[PDB]
Amino acid sequence: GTRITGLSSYWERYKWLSAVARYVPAVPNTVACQFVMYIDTDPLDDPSNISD
Amino acid sequence: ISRLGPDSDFLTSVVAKASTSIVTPADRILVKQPLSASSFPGTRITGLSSYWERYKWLSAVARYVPAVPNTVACQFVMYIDTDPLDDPSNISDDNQIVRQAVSQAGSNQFNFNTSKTVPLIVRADNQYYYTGVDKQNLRFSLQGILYIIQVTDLINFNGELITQDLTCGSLFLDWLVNFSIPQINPTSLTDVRVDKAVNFIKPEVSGVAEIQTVTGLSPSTSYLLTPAFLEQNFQSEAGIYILSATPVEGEGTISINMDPTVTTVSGFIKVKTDTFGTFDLSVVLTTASKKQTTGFNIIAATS
Amino acid sequence: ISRLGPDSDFLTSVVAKASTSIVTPADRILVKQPLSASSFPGTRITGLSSYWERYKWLSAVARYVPAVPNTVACQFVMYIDTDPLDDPSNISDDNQIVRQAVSQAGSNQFNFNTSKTVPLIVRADNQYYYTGVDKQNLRFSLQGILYIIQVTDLINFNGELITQDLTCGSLFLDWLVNFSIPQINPTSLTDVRVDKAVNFIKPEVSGVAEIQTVTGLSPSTSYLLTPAFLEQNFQSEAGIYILSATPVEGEGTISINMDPTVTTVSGFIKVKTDTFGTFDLSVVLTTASKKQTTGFNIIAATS
Amino acid sequence: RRRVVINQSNQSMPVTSNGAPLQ
Amino acid sequence: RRRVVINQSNQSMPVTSNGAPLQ
Ligand SMILES: [Ca+2]
Ligand SMILES: [Ca+2]
Ligand SMILES: [Ca+2]
Ligand SMILES: [Ca+2]
Ligand SMILES: [Ca+2]
Repeated sequence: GTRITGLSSYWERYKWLSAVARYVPAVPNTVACQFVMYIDTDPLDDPSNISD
Repeated sequence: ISRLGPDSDFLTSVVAKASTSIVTPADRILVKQPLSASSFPGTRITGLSSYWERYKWLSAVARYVPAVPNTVACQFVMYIDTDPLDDPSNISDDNQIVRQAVSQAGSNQFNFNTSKTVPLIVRADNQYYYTGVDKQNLRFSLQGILYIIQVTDLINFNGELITQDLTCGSLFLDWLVNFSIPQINPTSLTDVRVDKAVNFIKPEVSGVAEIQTVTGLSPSTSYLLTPAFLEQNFQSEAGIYILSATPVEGEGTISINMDPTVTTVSGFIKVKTDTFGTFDLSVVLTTASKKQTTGFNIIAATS
Repeated sequence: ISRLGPDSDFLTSVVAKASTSIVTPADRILVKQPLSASSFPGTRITGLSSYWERYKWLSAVARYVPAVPNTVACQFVMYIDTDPLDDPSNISDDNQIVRQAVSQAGSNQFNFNTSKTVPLIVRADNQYYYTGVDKQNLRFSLQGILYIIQVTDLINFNGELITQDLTCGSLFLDWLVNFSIPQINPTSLTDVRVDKAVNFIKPEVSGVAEIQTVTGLSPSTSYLLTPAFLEQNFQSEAGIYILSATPVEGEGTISINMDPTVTTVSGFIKVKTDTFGTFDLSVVLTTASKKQTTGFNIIAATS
Repeated sequence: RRRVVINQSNQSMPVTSNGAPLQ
Repeated sequence: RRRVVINQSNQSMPVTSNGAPLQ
């Protein structure tokens, strides 16, 4: 859907030089929950099989 | 000389307490967290701490974030007691324990709806402290003890007191350490946990082993298997429930012998999963007509 | 990047085998030891490997000491195959498997009662192999595999063939690493192990809770308790053997209920010791006149 | 006589103000 | 050879912040 995925299949390789993901909320200051956001660099480390 | 950092590590979740849970002035201490490096089991700083003898925080600024709306209100005071033996728990006055807090240098008070930090005051000299569990004297192994004191009744938006103990935020550490003397520290700082319990299969043929493949576990980690069964009438029909479980890969024999002459409920299976989080073991029953279920517990180290 | 080292570690023992145990030339491979960082559980480099994404051996020399007298002789060759998918386990010529060994760069040829070293030759480019346990492709996370090929039959003081396989030495890795991008790297490698199996006490008066203190464990380490027994007649006289063990500090129960209408062997206890390696738990029996002995395992994470 | 020594056995506590919007 | 052409087939998206008071 993005143009970058459209344009990505017209070259062989890539490398993210700068990549900062910017969370935008859509919620007021009246509900509260704590997130933690990160970019793991290994695409095969999966936290989905942790029992704790 | 092995300087590592700066990084981030989650200490604990702080649980603010209701007004009925506060009785003595000692009950205002929400967290009493030792800031030894070997005191946050499972995190990255504690895993590293078990591979050197000594350490020293060059910069240990503890960063609190809220997990609470801005419509409720309470007030905290937060400090790091550099002496690990000065204990504020025997103070009988409710205001004296919070004047004890703000008098310590490097302290901080804040509303618990915002993110504030507390730095660790360095010593005047160059002293290293030891890692590992606390053996005899706390003044060798602890550099500080983080405190958070609740000074205000926990109110809500509706003008009422919260009646339940509420988790109100989290504590993170922005740490920068030295280390020395690489070693192992014989006490393991990990904790074991019964991961899940799943029953043995019911084989159809007496005395023939059919292989039970179990899934859903973590890939390529070692597990421990001990039997556990609850409320089974083995004498509801004829025969003797004799089970024998062996892994095709690991080591051990789980034996279930429900003969009431000689009872043997013993043994343990050490086996590790494949790359897909599965393993398999040979389940065999001497009397296959006895369909009473028997389970086993999967033991695993979590951290 | 964090450059840790130089340091030492322990890989394995090596068992040189006799003439009869070598039938195929594939049998000459004594050890197939992967020299990834994350492949020696319990050591120091493996514990550190789970706290970073990537590693690279700057200088990783594996060292051998003998544990054998100077009156037996067997020539070894030792090499570190940098390709982890090159597999010498399917070569049909016994001389070709050792020509494949001595032609590897940095290989070393020694009689097995002589201490020698083998250096890992690093890549020409700059590749950071990933840490952690293995995944789909085995060329992403291993820098080398250590092999020791037995090139000559084991011999005695008089020149005759040894007829038994012999554990002969040990391998020690003297290493130097880079690391990068700190992670906690899930699916941890701490294997659990039965510490000891100690049995319950036999109290005098039924329906009474008593304190059984078990000693000689590790101080301030968390354990796990699972019930067990072996070959007991729980119907030797009147009464139903009902037992319940609860800690005074920990969490959980143990239930030994040998009621033949509903038999329950389940429950577990997570309790940690004091500074003396001791703990205590509350044992109660409904019929203490029945003296059937009952055990319980102690599950502990070894490293 | 009387002398006025500036005693230097104290420490500060500076106050900062903020405040959250509704959204 | 290798050459590094600054490709000019993109477009920006600048982020602005605000926030409403209670009154
Ligand atoms: Ca990763
Ligand atoms: Ca120590
Ligand atoms: Ca103090
Ligand atoms: Ca030590
Ligand atoms: Ca990884």
